[PDB]
This record gives sequence, C-alpha cells and structure tokens, in this order.
Amino acid sequence: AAKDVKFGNDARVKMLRGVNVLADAVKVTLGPKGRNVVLDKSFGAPTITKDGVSVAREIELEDKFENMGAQMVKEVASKANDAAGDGTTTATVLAQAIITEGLKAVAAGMNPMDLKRGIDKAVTAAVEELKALSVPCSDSKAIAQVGTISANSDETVGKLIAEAMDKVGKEGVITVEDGTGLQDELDVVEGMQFDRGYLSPYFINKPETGAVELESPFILLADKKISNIREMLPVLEAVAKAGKPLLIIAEDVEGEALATLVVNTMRGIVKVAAVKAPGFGDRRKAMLQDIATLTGGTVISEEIGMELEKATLEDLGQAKRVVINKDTTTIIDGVGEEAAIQGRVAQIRQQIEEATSDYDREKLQERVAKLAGGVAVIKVGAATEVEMKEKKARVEAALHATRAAVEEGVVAGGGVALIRVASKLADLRGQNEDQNVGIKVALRAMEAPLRQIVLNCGEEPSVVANTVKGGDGNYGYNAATEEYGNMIDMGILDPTKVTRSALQYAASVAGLMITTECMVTDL
Amino acid sequence: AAKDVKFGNDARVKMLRGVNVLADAVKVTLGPKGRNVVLDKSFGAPTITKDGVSVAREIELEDKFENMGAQMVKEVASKANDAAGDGTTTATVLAQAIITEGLKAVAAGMNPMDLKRGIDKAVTAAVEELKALSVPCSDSKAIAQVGTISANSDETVGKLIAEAMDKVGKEGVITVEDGTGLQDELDVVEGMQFDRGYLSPYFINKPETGAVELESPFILLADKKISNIREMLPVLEAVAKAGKPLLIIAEDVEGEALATLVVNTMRGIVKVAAVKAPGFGDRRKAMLQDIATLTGGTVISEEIGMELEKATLEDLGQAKRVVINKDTTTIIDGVGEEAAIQGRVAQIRQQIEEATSDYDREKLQERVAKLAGGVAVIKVGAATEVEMKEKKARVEAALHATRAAVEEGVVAGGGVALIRVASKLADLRGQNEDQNVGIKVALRAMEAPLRQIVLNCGEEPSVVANTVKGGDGNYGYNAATEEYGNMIDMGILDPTKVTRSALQYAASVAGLMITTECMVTDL
Amino acid sequence: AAKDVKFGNDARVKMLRGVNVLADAVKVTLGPKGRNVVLDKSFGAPTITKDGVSVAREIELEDKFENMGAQMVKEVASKANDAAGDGTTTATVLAQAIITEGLKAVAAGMNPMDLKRGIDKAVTAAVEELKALSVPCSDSKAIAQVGTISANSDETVGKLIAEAMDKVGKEGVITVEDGTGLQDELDVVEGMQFDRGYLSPYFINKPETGAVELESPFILLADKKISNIREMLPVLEAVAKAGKPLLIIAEDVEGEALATLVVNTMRGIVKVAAVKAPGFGDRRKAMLQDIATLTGGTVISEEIGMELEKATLEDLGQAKRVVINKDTTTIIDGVGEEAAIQGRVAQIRQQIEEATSDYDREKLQERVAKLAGGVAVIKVGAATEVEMKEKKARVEAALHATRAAVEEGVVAGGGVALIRVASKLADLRGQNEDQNVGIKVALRAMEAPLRQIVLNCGEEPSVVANTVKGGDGNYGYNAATEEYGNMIDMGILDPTKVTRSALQYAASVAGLMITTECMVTDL
Ligand SMILES: Nc1ncnc2c1ncn2[C@@H]1O[C@H](COP(=O)(O)OP(=O)(O)OP(=O)(O)O)[C@@H](O)[C@H]1O
Ligand SMILES: Nc1ncnc2c1ncn2[C@@H]1O[C@H](COP(=O)(O)OP(=O)(O)OP(=O)(O)O)[C@@H](O)[C@H]1O
Ligand SMILES: Nc1ncnc2c1ncn2[C@@H]1O[C@H](COP(=O)(O)OP(=O)(O)OP(=O)(O)O)[C@@H](O)[C@H]1O
Ligand SMILES: [Mg+2]
Ligand SMILES: [Mg+2]
Ligand SMILES: [Mg+2]
Repeated sequence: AAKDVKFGNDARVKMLRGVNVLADAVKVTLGPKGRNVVLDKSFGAPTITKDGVSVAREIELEDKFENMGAQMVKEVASKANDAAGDGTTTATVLAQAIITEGLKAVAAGMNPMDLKRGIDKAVTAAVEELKALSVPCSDSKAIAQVGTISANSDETVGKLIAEAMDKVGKEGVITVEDGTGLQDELDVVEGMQFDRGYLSPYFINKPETGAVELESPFILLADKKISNIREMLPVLEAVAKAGKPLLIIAEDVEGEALATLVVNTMRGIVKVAAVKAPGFGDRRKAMLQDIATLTGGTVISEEIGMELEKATLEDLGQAKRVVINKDTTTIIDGVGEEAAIQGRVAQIRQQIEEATSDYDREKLQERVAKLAGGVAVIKVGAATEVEMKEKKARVEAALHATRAAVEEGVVAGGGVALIRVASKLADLRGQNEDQNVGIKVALRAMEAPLRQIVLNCGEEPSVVANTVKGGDGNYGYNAATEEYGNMIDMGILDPTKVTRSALQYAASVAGLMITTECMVTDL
Repeated sequence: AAKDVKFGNDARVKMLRGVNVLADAVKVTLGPKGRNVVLDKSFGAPTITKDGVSVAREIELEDKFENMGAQMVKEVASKANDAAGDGTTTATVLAQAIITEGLKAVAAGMNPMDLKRGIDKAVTAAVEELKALSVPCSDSKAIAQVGTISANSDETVGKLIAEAMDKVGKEGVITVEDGTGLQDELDVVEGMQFDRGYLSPYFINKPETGAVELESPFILLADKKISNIREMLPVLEAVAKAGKPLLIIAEDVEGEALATLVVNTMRGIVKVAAVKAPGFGDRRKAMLQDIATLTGGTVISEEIGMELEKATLEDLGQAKRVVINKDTTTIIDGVGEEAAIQGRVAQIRQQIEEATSDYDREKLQERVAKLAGGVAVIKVGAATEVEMKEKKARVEAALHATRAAVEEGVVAGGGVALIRVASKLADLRGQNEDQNVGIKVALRAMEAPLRQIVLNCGEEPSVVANTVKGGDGNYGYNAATEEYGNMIDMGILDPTKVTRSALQYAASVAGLMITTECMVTDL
Repeated sequence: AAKDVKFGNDARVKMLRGVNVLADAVKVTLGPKGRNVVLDKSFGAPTITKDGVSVAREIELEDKFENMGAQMVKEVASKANDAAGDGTTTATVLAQAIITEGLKAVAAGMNPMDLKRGIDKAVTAAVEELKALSVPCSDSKAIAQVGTISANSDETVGKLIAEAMDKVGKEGVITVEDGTGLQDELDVVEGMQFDRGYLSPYFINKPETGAVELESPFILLADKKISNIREMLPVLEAVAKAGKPLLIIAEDVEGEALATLVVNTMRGIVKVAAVKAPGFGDRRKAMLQDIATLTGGTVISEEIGMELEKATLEDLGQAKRVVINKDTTTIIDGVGEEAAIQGRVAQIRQQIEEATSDYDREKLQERVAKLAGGVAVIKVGAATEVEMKEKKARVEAALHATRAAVEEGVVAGGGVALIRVASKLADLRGQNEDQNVGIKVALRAMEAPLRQIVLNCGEEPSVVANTVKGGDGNYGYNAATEEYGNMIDMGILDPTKVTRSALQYAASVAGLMITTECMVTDL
C-alpha cells in the first residue's frame, strides 16, 4: 505494498529539508578551517578523514521523504566523483544552491520546466566559457600544487603525483599502491607500456576498474605468434606454479594460443592474460622484441621469424607487476637488464641513422618511448593501516584531477573560476521571465563554492565575494593565508575537468528534483 | 474469509472518493503547465517522468473500498494504453467526469441502467461523428508534430518517428532500441520484410510482445525447401556457436527442416526461428532469392531448383538484427551487398520490361518494395540509463499514435475534437428522461479534457471552453502559446485512434461502476 | 541501516565523557596506593589483578557515542601494550590529559588541525629530548629494580628477569613458562640459539606470536644437507611416534628435505620444523656440529662431508624444548652431554690458537657464544592457576620492558622524565597561536603521570609536582616511601622505550579524536 501519495507542496519541502541536512553536513567539511569528518565504525576507533564523500556515505534520514531528497542529491557527489575523482563537496554545495533557489521559485508560482531550461542554458554557456578561460598545466611544482589543492591540503601527495608525471609524463603509466612502508613514496620502475587490451574480458582480475593485475608474473614473449600448445607447454607449467601469473605477449593475441590461455586459466591452472605485440604488421615484431629485451628473456623474434617454440624458459621474462587495462598492457619493472634494454636502444638509434625516411623514424621513436617511457608508482604512506588506506584515496583522486589538469589545463581555484564565469553571463537571457529566473538561479549558485570556503574560514562571505567580483582575472581570495592575490601565482588551481563536472552534475540532479508534481512511497 | 457487506449509498461514495484521488493525481500531470511526476524508488533518486501512467501505477489507497474504486478506473488508462499507447491521462479525466456526474444522477434517484444506456448511445454516435471529422496524415513535419503532441512536448521524438516513417513508410518496419548513445537517433538499415510469421509459436523470445528477436543472427536461405538435415548440418553448427541465432528462410517453413529447428533450439543448441519464402508458388522462389541477395549469401534458388544442400556456408547470410512477429519476418541490415541488392533490382526491373502482363508487373513491384522498403530504427536518447529508458517509452508511444494517425487520420488536438463532436450531438435523445440525462452526462464529460488542459495552464476553463465552443471547425486554444487559432494549422493533432479509445474505455469502465447495488469485501 | 547524524559540539562532549569514564577507571589503578582491579567472571570468584589493561578490557558504555570515545582511547593502551608491553595506564592518563585540554581549546574556537600540529611538534621534540636524557642499564640489581617498577611492585619478577638476563644476556633467549610449581622460578638450561627462522611459514604452532614451539622434540642434525628421503626415513618415523616433534637442522634448510617435512607435517604424521645450519659456507658446517654436540647425537659433519644418511638414530638429539621464531632457532636444554659440549669448546679453543687470523678468531667466538650463550627460563609462580596465569603476564611485561631498557637505557621513573622533558621545551613554538596552544596542551599533559601517581598516594599533586619541577635532573618523588630524592639512586627507573611509546600513542589517538566535524552512527 500500500502506498502513501501526496501531492503538491508537501513533496518539495520534504526534499529540500533532506538535501539541506546532507549538504550542510558535507559543506563544512569543505574549507580548510574545518578539518576532517568522523565516520563511526562498528568496532574500534572512528575513521577520521576529510572527505566530503566520507560524510555523504553516512547520511540517511528517518523521514522517508527527506531521506529521498538526501539520497537524490547524494547522486551528485557520486557521479562527480566517478567522473573526475574530486570536487564532490563543491558539486554538493552547487546543487544545494540551485535546488534551494529553484524550489523557492517554484513555490512562488514559476514554471518548473522553464526554470530547468534556464538553468540548463546557463550551465551550457558557462561550460563553454569555462573552456575559454582554462589554461594548461606546467612543470612538477605546478602539478604538485594542483594535486595538493585537489587533495585538500595534502601538499605531499601533490608533490608525489607531480614528480611521477614528470618521470613518465602521461604516457608512462602512473599507478598507486599501498605504501611499502609509512611514507609517501614515488619511484619509476621500468614500465614498458604498449597498446593492447586483454582478450577475453574474462581475464579481469581483482581491480573492479576493468583491469588485471598480476604480481611478479612470468612473461612469455611469443615473438612469432604462438603456433602450438607445444610451444606454450614449458612456460604454461612454469606459470602453473602458484602465485606466478602468466602474461602472454605473442605476435598477436592468438586464436590457438589465446584459446588455450582462456581454457587453462578457466580451470584454475596457470592464471593468464594475453595481449598482442604492439602495432601491426612489421613494427609489431620489432615491438614484441622491445618487450623481450625489457622482460629479459629475449625471444627469437617474429622479425627473425623464430617462433614461440624458439621461445623457451630463457624467453620467459618477469616483472614485479603488470597491468592490462583500458590504457594498454603495462609491464612495471622487468627482468630484462638495463644492459639489454639500453643496448636495444642503441640499435634502434642507428636504425634512425640508416632509415631513409621519416616513417621509419616515427615508428622507431614510438618504440623507444614505449620501452623507455617507464612507469611511476605512487605508494600512499602507511602506519597505520587506516591512515594508509585514507592517504591512498587522496593520492588517487589528486592524481586523477592533476591528470585532467595536464590535458586541457586548470583554472583559478578557491571558487573564483565559477565567479568569473558567472559575471561574464550577466546578460544571458532565455525565452521568457521564468527561464530568466532559472538563469539567475544558476549564476547565483556559482558563487556558493567561494562563499562556503570563506565561511569555513570564519570570514564574511559577502565581503570577500564582493571584493573578488570587484577585481578580475585570476584575482581571488587565498583562504589559507587570508590574503587576496593572483590565484595562479599563489598556486591555487583546479583542473577544469573537476570544476566542469561539479557544475554539470549539480545542475543535472537539481533540474530533476525541481519538478515534482506528486510523490509516491510505501506506507 | 469473513466478509463485510454493504449496501446502498455507502459503496458509491467510497468508489467516487477512490477515483477522485487517482484522477486528481493523474490529471495535473496533463497540461504542459504542470510538468513531470515523480515516482519514488526504493534505492537512489526518484524517477521523473511526465507519465500519467507513471503516476497511476503508484496509486493505492488505504480504505479498502476507495482503493477498489481507484483500481477500477486505473483499468481505463491501462486498456487505452494497450490499445493506442497514448491518451491514458485523457481517458482518465473523461472517466472521472462521467463517473462523477453519473453517480450524482444515481444518488438523485435516476435509473443506473438507463444512465448507462444513455452514456453508451452518446459514445456510439460520438465515435461515428469522430470518424466523420477525422482527417488523414501528411508528410514528415505533420508526422513529427503529431508525434510530439502524442509524446507530450517531446518534439525531438516527434521528428524522429516522422522521418522514420518517411523512409520506410508504414511498410518498412519501424523499430525502437535503446540508443547506442545519448541522442535521438533515426537510421534506415536494410530491412527486408516479408510476410510470414514463425513456424512454431515456441520460437518467441524475450520480447513479450509475441515476437522473436535475434541479434546478428545467421540467415540460412534454403531456397529450395529444405529436404535434409544433411543440408542444415553445416549452417546449424555455424549457428551452434553462441550468440549467433539462426534464421531459416526456406521455400516454405518445412516439416523436415522446421521439425529439426524446433528440436534443436529445444535443447539449447542453436536457437533458431523459421519462416517461409514469401508468397506461394512461383513468386515464393523469386522472393526467397531477394532475401538471399539482401543477406548476402545468395543461395542457388528454388527457382533454379537448387536445394538447401546447394545452399552452403556462403549461402548463409547475416544481419545486425531480425524480428519475426505479427507483421512479418523483418531483416534489419544485411550481409548482402548493395552491389548484389541493386543488381537484383536491375534484373527484376527488366523483368517488368519483358513481362507481358500486369500480373507479372504487380508481383515484381511487390518484391522490390519488400527488398527496398527497408527498415527505420529509432534509438531513444541515452545518458543516463534512467532518462534513456524513459525517452524510449515516449518514442514508442508517439510512434504508435502517429502510426494510427497515418492510417485513418488525426483530429484537432487540445481537446477540441471531442468538444466539436459533443456540440453536434446536442439533439441526441434516448428512450426516456434518465437515458437523456446519461447522454448529457457523456456530452458534458467530453469537455473535460480541454478544460483540464486549460486549468493546468493557469487559465480559466469556462472562459476558454466557452470561446472554443463559440467558433467551429478546427478553431481551438493553443495551450503552449495561450493563443486561439486553427489547431491543424498550428500542428496540434491527435490520432483519431487515441481519442476514440480514450473515450470508449472511459465510458466502458464508467458504465460498470455506475451500478453497484451491494458491495462485498474481506473484513 | 538508518543512521543518526550529528554535528557540531554534541559529538565532542560525548567523546570526552566516554574517555573520562575509561581513563578514570584505569588511572586509579595506577599508583601504589590504589591496589588491584577486579574483573568479574561469569563463574567462580572475580579476577584480581592490578592491570590497568584488565580494567580497560571491561569498559563498554551504554550511550553509543560515549562508548565510541571509550573504545577509541582504549586503542592507546592496546598499541602501547603491543609495542612495549608496559605503560598502558601511563599512556591512558597522557591521552586523557591531551584530549581534555585539546577539546576545550576546540570548544574555545581554536583550529583543530593547528592544535594537532602543535601537539605533534611537541611530541616530536619531546621524544628527541627523551633520547638525549635516557641512560643505559646496568647489572642484575638495576635490571631487577626496573623490572619490578615495570611490573608494578612485583620485586620478585624483577629479580628473576634481571638474573635471567645476567645468565644469557640479551643473546641467550629468555623465555617464560607457567611455573612448574608455585614459585618464581628461574633457571638456565642449555639454550643453543642460532639465527634461522623456520623454512616454511606454515610451521607456526600454538604460539600466536609467529613462533613454534616443540616440547621434548627430536633433533635431526643433518650435517650434510639432506640429500634423500632415505636419510630422513629413520628419524621421521622416530618422530612419527606422537608427542615428539621433530626439528630438522640440516646444512641448509633443504628443498628436498624441507619439501618432505612440509608434506609430512601437512598430513599430521610427524610434526616438524626445519632450519639451516647456521651461517653460510664453511662456518655453517662447523656450527651445524655445535648443535649436534649440544643435542647429543653428534652427526658426522658436513665439514667432514658425511651426510644425513651418515646421520642416524644416534645422530638424533633431544631437548626439553625448542623455539623457532623471529630471533632464531633456540634449543633449550639438550641431550648433548656437557662432556661433549665442553669438549667441543676445548677443540674450538685450540682452533683460536692455531688460527692465523682474526677472521677465524671471530668466527670461532661466534660459535662458542651461540653454544654456550645458553637460555634462561622464567617460570611464573603458581598455585592457584589464576594467580599463576596473572604473575606470568607481569613477568612477561616486566621482561619486555627491561629488555628495552638494557638496549638503549632507562630514564627516571615516577613520571619525572616527562616532567624534565616538558620543562626543557618551555620555549618551543609553532607557526601560530593555535599551534602554540597545542604545544602547551602537550607539555601540560606530560605532568599528568606524576600527578596521578601522587594523587593515588593520597598526597597533593600540585605541591609534589611543584617541588619536583623545582629541582632538576633525576630529582623526583618516591611514592613508595613518600620521600624526595634521586630517582636513579632509589632504583625507580622506566625503560625509555615504554615512556616514549606511551607518549606517542597517547598523542596519536588524541590528535585523531580532536577533529570531529560530524558524527554518524546507527539509529
Ligand atoms: N588555499 C586555498 N584557498 C582557497 N580555496 C582553496 C584553497 N585550497 C583549496 N581550495 C579550494 O577548495 C576546493 C577543493 O577542496 P576539496 O577537495 O576539499 O573540495 P572537494 O573536492 O569538493 O571535497 P572532496 O575532495 O571531499 O570531494 C577547490 O575549489 C580548491 O581550489
Ligand atoms: N500545444 C498544445 N495545446 C493544447 N493541447 C495540447 C498541446 N500539446 C498537446 N496537447 C494535448 O495534450 C494531450 C496529450 O498529452 P499527454 O500525452 O500528456 O496526454 P495523455 O496521452 O493523456 O497522458 P499520457 O501520455 O501520460 O497517457 C492531447 O489531447 C494533445 O492534443
Ligand atoms: N616507588 C615509585 N615511586 C614513584 N613512581 C613509581 C614507583 N614505582 C613505580 N612507579 C611508576 O609507576 C609507573 C609504572 O606502573 P604501572 O606498570 O602500574 O603503570 P602502567 O605500566 O602504566 O600500568 P600497566 O602496567 O597496567 O600498563 C612508572 O612510571 C613507574 O616509574
Ligand atoms: Mg576534493
Ligand atoms: Mg500521451
Ligand atoms: Mg605497567
């Protein structure tokens, strides 16, 4: 079953109360003045983390309708999180701001659909304007700063990510592991990364992220593509011994060879993942060799024409870790000696001398980049296990945000980017008055992030907001030092990606909420 | 179990209260001014859809008798929905209007049976009069408009359906799929559609609609009719490999061949559907070939006399999708090359030159139409999964209504058609006064839809109603612009089919409700 | 599920109340004036032990939030206990002191993060300063005193530990067993200890401490490394007879031999642990022989080149007890005669005469130390089983603390060390006022231990504190005699390790607690 059915105003006030409890609990957290949130545990000491996200996860309300409103806006943070891995609190205060004024306009008699249309138009133009302002990333200091800011005042994690990207760039892979010990640790181990993915998706390992991950696995470099089981038999058994995954790098991922791997790892003997030698055609064989040289068992190549059968137990290689993902196959560390690797480099280096053309030159540079690009490993600091798991989360998000920042650039942080955008949209209008109110609702909500940051400092939101709007460009308020200045020069940046995402998800959920004619729930 | 038994007036007031709660919740929704309904979910954010239907599904009342009244009238929307796929809200306000005045007349002492007879007579004549007024559909713009109107202000879905029907007409099949991505998408893939249905009803797949649906299935064109298992063995095994359905298009659906398909797909090996080559006799073989040319493996024909055995692995064909239904067998996309297809066209095109007669000419044109008629695919827009599933529903209904409109035409929308009909019946009378009151009850209820649309706009129902009744023809009120004008010229049309259905189901359930001498329910 | 969510001050007062109940219950206990705590049992008489730890284990509160605060600070004692095995009560009063003033500062409006930073800085410098003051241990009387003090006024246990360490030093192993009878017991049985650990981490026995323990096991000294099963067959069967564990001491722990032991003890026949002959290379064989001479079956050596097969049933040796751990393999008691042992000593003693060099001299001395170093066994006094199990705990902790004291020295007890450290940090400052308050909070809490000890005596904390701070160095208050004096001269010492640990864990948990923006718990 029997349902309770309402109609009219009574659903709106319920929703609003529910989003307010959630947003108010979450938004404090934001702003350096407030610090941490505690999250209760059934056993032992509570968790202390400054996660807006950590706070949101705990919010559930008694009133069924208020709880619905809270769970709905909670979707904002989660989507912003999944998409950018940062800015969930910012997204939550933007949503509350849009929902609050939007529902007030509805109560005033304004058309919900028009309000939503206006909000949408403002967000569409705001995003374009955000792209126009955003400017790209810089060297490791800037990367560290952005990372720190995106991790909420962990400058350590910020530096780590910046250094890791300085080593491998985007190209290498960057990974995060629990720390070997209680320090933030950043080290480049020989990542060779080449562009497959796995085959049968059924190779997916623990990483729910749609990847696979092997630790100290063995690496069969079938250089030729694998003809026979026979050729595999020796390596498959070496991998049969437990804890040693096997990674098959044959000329392409086979039928024959692949089919066997799928069946064997299907029966629990020798878990195993397969990927092609990189590229196509000729370069494929040359690349399959670069992997051999890196993982130490240098297989007599496909280029040579020698087979997997040629490939042997010597052929098998090994690395502390290998991941095969959306990106690639990435081998982290490698048996292959630097001697062999650096020697291989010298070879290809002459190839470029000999090579008549640019094409051969391009193809060679592609190989050196893959084989030398390497990989950067971020170990979250540790001791105790709780703090270690927490810092790991921050490093993960900070990395994600910084990566985005590097691609298309970051914008002034401290909520000033959205304020500059809002001021540029002062003349934006819609098809009618109600749509115009919706536009204004959105532009007003764009000041909320800066205002909450200031409020958390113990300062006056309107005064600081008024002063920032007074200047222009990167002029903003540094909440850490409580001084005005050039946000970029002070190193307070936000990846354009997280700002954009926070705004779009906030407007999206807000738009939905806005129109509720009738509500139905269990009695 | 022990029952509670009432009698007399007390059942009527209960029913009326129950239909009022349901109808009032539903009818707001209707009218552009009101927007969406929210439907609560046990997990996550509520659903926002503007579905009268969505609202009705949630309505259940505490008082057992009131709940009975609500569940009864709820049958109106569901039947109108099943029959026309649109107009459920319109049907619900017509029912409430008829039930309300009808029960009042009963309370006044009027004979229930006569009241029902009068209502029935008015509806019978009204439907005839509705047919007299209705006028047929037009080109893609009109189709888009009607579709939009039938989808409640989704002009996008309206355009899609209109374009899809412009491509294949009625003849081709039109289908709807979840969008590949988050856009309304409309594309014609080579539908060849021929008239069967499936040899065994036990071939129905998941589509509860009594159709079976295969994705990228293999197509055996047994041109000759299939003699042997032997001939099937090769194709059956190719289909044995999983995910590839098999579609058997042999000269007719067999015994021999059919029986095998029924047994094999019965054991989970090679799921499989069979249909005849189209038509009978000679044309059958020629048509079975058109399918071959379309699905790419051109089987040596029955016309030739070559067999299924002649037919091979080359013979097997393939298409992204095939549906076998009430309509036909429809192959969407096809392996068969345009080269082959267009060449086949040229052949038959000369056949028409050579052909002595009209008969041969007709038969040939039938084949080109089937092979060229093609098929239109409507992809509801996507991102996120919720909105995507919703828009898909709207496109489905809009399509259904527009299809009906194209067949026998549409009538002025905005509730004006029923108002014109009602005015034409002002002199209608029955066998007695009570029957006359029933007639008047029905004619009065016919104004309800226009009045509710206006009420939802925030305007005055009586004033607008009075003004529309004042003019005539397609003169009506445009609720979107709040201007009077020619409904047809403004593109506000309703398929005559949904209007007729809404009225008949409303009168039908209303008639039933009207007479309740005694009521029995569980204690 | 549903959660209750609070925010603001209300979490802090709850936490504080919870830590106060726990700390107040625990801190009495500390100080000689108060004696014991009773712990209720479901059956029989209550347990009487003076364990702060015993009291903490029983603390659970009704109010869910207060209980959380109690369980959180309870983590302080447990970690200090795991790390130093003493000073849990001291750690608890330091935590209460830091938490109390820290939360007061927060309520006053001070920045939690800065408060925590200040506390952390003070603790970091305090620990450095603690190292500067600490001074190393001395002969058995001093060891006894420190042990007694660390065991809370069991001078008996103190003497035992001191004597045990005087026998074997650190080098020998010291162990604790339930008393054979109701006395503090203390005896050196021939421990020969060398550094392995176990070949397989699946040899771990009852001892949860990550060790193995065998009673009267048989000792196979495979001097040569074990080639064959054949060689093992005789000894494996002798060990097959039950209750006699087998310890394999072959040239190294094998593959061949090791693999067999893992499989056999895996099937419940002959439980068995394997360890290498000590060292590498040549010295390995010589050392493997020292074990033979000690466990009585002197195996024809690896040095000789004779094999396990050479080794026989005579070869097998036996000892009341053997433990294989983090430290080593340690054989306690031995079949091997003193005749053989002392004779072996004479041999190696001449080796030193002959030996040309220092290297050979060093290697030989290493062997005599291992073979003669011996082992000290501490039997907690007994009758009745309850008291016996209790005294055993005290001896274990006292031993642990005294061992730490011997390594890097002890500091003045009675809480004076922390008071001296605090006075040396009077000018320590941070980045801002809030950080300065945090520093002061920590320095103030450092007086808490001495103040509680005095309070438990029935004296005035402020007066005694004031007087101790008045003097300097090891000047302190002897709570047993209620006289001031030189803490070291009076034998009141604390291992620097327990003092350091108590302070760090107290500050660590206190720091966490301090910042709670919001709290979430089950309804
Ligand atoms: N010194 C500073 N002055 C002003 N604003 C700052 C400063 N440091 C960081 N910020 C801003 O705070 C926001 C990022 O903090 P945080 O990561 O806590 O927010 P969030 O990402 O929304 O919350 P969460 O990380 O839990 O999702 C950004 O807009 C950032 O620019
Ligand atoms: N611009 C307009 N002016 C007047 N009436 C309009 C306008 N647009 C649509 N309508 C009318 O609204 C009705 C269709 O809307 P809707 O689909 O919401 O009603 P419904 O089909 O009864 O509800 P549901 O689709 O949930 O069953 C039609 O009678 C249509 O002509
Ligand atoms: N004669 C004494 N005068 C002053 N203080 C003393 C005296 N004897 C012991 N103490 C002090 O009491 C403390 C050790 O006692 P105790 O072991 O009870 O404390 P605890 O280790 O914190 O509690 P628990 O052992 O249950 O963890 C030390 O700081 C020690 O120096
Ligand atoms: Mg963040
Ligand atoms: Mg409709
Ligand atoms: Mg103690």
